[PDB]
Amino acid sequence: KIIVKHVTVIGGGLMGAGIAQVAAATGHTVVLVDQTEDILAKSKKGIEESLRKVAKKKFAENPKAGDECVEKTLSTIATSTDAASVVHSTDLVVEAIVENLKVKNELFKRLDKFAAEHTIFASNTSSLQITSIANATTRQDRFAGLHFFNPVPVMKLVEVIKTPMTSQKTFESLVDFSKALGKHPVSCKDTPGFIVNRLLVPYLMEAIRLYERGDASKEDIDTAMKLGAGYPMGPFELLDYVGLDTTKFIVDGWHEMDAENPLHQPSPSLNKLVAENKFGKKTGEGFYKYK
Amino acid sequence: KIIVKHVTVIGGGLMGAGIAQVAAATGHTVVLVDQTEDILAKSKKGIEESLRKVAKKKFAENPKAGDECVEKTLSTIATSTDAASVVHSTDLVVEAIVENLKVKNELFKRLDKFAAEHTIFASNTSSLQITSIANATTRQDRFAGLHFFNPVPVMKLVEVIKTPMTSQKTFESLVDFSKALGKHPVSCKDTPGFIVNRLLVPYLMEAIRLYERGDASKEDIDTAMKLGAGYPMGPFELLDYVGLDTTKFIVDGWHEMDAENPLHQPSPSLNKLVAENKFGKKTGEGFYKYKLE
Ligand SMILES: NC(=O)C1=CN([C@@H]2O[C@H](COP(=O)(O)OP(=O)(O)OC[C@H]3O[C@@H](n4cnc5c(N)ncnc54)[C@H](O)[C@@H]3O)[C@@H](O)[C@H]2O)C=CC1
Ligand SMILES: NC(=O)C1=CN([C@@H]2O[C@H](COP(=O)(O)OP(=O)(O)OC[C@H]3O[C@@H](n4cnc5c(N)ncnc54)[C@H](O)[C@@H]3O)[C@@H](O)[C@H]2O)C=CC1
Repeated sequence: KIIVKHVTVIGGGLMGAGIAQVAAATGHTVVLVDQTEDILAKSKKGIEESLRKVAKKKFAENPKAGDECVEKTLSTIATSTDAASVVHSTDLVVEAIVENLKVKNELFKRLDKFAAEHTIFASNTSSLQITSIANATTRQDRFAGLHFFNPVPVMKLVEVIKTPMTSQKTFESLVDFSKALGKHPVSCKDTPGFIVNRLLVPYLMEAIRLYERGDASKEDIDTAMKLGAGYPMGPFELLDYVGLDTTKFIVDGWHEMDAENPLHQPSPSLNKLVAENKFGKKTGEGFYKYK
Repeated sequence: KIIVKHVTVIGGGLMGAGIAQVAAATGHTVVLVDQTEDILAKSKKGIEESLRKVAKKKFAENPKAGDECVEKTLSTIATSTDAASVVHSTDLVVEAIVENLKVKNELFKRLDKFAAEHTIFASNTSSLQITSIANATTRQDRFAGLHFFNPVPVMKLVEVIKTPMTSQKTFESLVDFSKALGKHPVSCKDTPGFIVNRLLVPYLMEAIRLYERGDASKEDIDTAMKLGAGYPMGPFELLDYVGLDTTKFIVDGWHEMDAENPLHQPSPSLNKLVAENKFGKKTGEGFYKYKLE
């Protein structure tokens, strides 16, 4: 097997930046790739701010060390706008770009030609068949899914998705990498939603339908699941937290893929909110109003 | 508005005993009912041990204070083998007996004749229609669902279920009663599973199906839902904790009422474990094996 040490993270967004941060914090050499220097500048600025917010609490008694820890970590992250020039000798590519299949395949189709031989390709996609991306390359045995959770530097869970073509050597290498990141890896096949979303999303939809049906108020439903099932957030609070458009996107995906299943049936309420651009906390309004 | 002060709890099992315990601990006069004096003696004993357990943890700094507390609560809990003998002067009847429609209807049909005019009737049932049970009486305006969660003394939620016939006054009085118990009441129509089970159970079934399908292990699924969704228990640990039989029962009912619905298709693994009489922590084994206490 291979020991991941040099990591190429493509996409410096919410997830990408988090992945690059944890990898660098855990002693991996990292190259963050995005489209423009400005995007990268902002992504790396965000990483630094996050690292400092932590350090100020952990190195309160010794601020010098705190600053070093931060510097050392940032210096271990490099940036580039050209993935091709970076993967020649990288051990792992973790892609977290726009959730679009075409764009993704083109990206990997191209990288497969420049990446080293031992290089492993992994996607952090939520609503896309890992296999539907692996096939865009001739490296399916070194291709898998590595699904993280927001906020990456906080959430310890990582889903290691193995396709029917993924090597066992590749799998274990990702399992070892996950642990080196200080994460707790779980295994799942390349099935829609993998584990978490597959069981969480349809339940969130069910909560909306119960409400749309007029069986109870959103407030009581949230209170019920928090006090009755011990959940951290009620379904509607959580829905606004993960983004209503983000959810709709995943459900429609499963609806088209299987318009017969009652769990993926569209929701008038959900659609309306998204329509009128009310996506949740990231807009100040979803099922509830914030800020 | 008549404020519930005297409560008759019918059924001294897991749920009724807890309801009785909480009502008694919050200043309500209580009468616990069950088939025999032994069952009752044992139920009340389980309530004492539960009280003494919390006492030795709340009154560590003064064991005597704890003793007084426990004794006071325990004393406000009378016991009777026939509820008909005390409902003529009770404000609320909370039933928590075997989950069987006919047995429940028979019970309430008879009590309807002894209960004071103002007395409210409430069932803690998880799978039966409150309306079905209410129509066993001629007191539907004073009939409703009052659904608790195990362990009752700990779970703060209570679902107040209103049938199309339940009166606003009956509803409000149960809402006030819930708060008086120190619980947080939520409202729901008389629909299958009300709020919690309707959203929880189908999810547990999906968990089993994902596993049976072989997409992931039970262990990984539990880890994933705990770390990924922040749940206190993975679905399989929760299934064993609430009872596999208890779960299968609720689902067969929904499947029965709508056999074409995919959400209620039975689970081979679930039926098998239940068939092997492996009901979870109850029997020392469910999806996981537990250390026989
Ligand atoms: N939003 C979430 O909480 C989670 C999302 N995901 C998945 O992670 C991926 C990342 O989504 P987010 O970080 O939230 O989105 P984001 O939009 O915040 O970040 C994506 C980044 O990708 C860049 N990008 C787009 N196309 C590119 C290309 N061809 N080459 C290089 N960079 C490109 C964008 O400039 C942007 O900075 C998606 O595949 C999504 O399904 C996975 C788990 C959780
Ligand atoms: N077990 C659970 O977690 C939950 C159960 N429930 C519901 O609450 C009810 C209570 O169930 P559990 O406490 O679990 O069962 P249980 O079997 O532990 O207790 C039921 C008690 O009812 C008594 N009983 C049966 N027929 C009777 C009659 N005619 N008169 C008086 N007592 C009679 C039994 O002797 C027994 O002590 C059921 O309807 C159930 O669906 C509701 C919420 C949660």
